[PDB]
Amino acid sequence: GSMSEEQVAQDTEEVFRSYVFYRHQQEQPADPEMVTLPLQPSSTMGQVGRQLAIIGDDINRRYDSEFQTMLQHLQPTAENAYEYFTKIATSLFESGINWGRVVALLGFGYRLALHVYQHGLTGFLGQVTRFVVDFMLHHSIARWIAQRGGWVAALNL
Amino acid sequence: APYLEQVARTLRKIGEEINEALR
Repeated sequence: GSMSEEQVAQDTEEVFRSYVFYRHQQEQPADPEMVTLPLQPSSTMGQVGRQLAIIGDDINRRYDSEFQTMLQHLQPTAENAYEYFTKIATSLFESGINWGRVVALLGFGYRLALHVYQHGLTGFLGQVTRFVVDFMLHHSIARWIAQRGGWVAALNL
Repeated sequence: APYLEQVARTLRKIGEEINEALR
């Protein structure tokens, strides 16, 4: 059978945390938690997170001004982040799941966590990690990923 | 309200572009 949704949830924690670290470095305050990963960065899921941050670099830089402006208006903090994350992610996936949208969610998690840290003065990366993992679990994305062979599929389209 | 849906629209646009880059 396919890998479990539970395995994908574990994998997602590693892909996200690796993605956040490597995305921050190529955009070069870093939240110090970002240097703590679930597993070594050379693990398979560590490598996937790194590659996804690389692949997205140019696209992300093109939307930076827009996104910064939008987050300045929303003012995410620890007190509203779950509501804002939930509403935004649900709208992202309303029409269906695809890889680009799944990777975009990692980028949203990055931006949300960095904003709450830089502007809201609160380290929130572990919490955003859980939001991302749990959203994928509960919205069929972990299962969709598992049925395509896991996160490695994103690099092999 | 209004800003949340605009972030979602921006992420959908990013998603489309990432789909193209991954393929």
